[PDB]
Amino acid sequence: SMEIRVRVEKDPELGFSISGGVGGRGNPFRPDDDGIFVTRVQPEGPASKLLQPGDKIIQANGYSFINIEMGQAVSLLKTFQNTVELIIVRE
Amino acid sequence: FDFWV
Ligand code: NA
Repeated sequence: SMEIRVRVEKDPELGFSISGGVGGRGNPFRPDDDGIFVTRVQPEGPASKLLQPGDKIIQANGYSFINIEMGQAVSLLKTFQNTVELIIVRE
Repeated sequence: FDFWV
C-alpha cells in the first residue's frame, strides 16, 4: 500500500462516498478494518480520476482519520469548505 | 452503507 495526497475541491460537494468507521457497519473491501474507505465516486465529479473505490482515508486537511467514527468523518468533511486535502492509502 | 460527502 501507499500514501497518496489528493486535493478534492467541493463543487459543490467532494463527489465521493465513504464507508466504514469505528463501530460502524463496515466496508466492502476489508471487513477487518474500521477505517474510512471510498466506496463510490461520481463519474465526472470533483473526485473523479483522483479517488477510486478501496481508498483508505487516513487524513483530511491535517486531521487524522485513524480510529474515527463515521458520523465524525462525515461531519468533518461537510464542515470543510472549498478544497479538502486528503491522505489516502492506495494499493 | 456509504455516505456521500
Ligand atoms: Na484489522
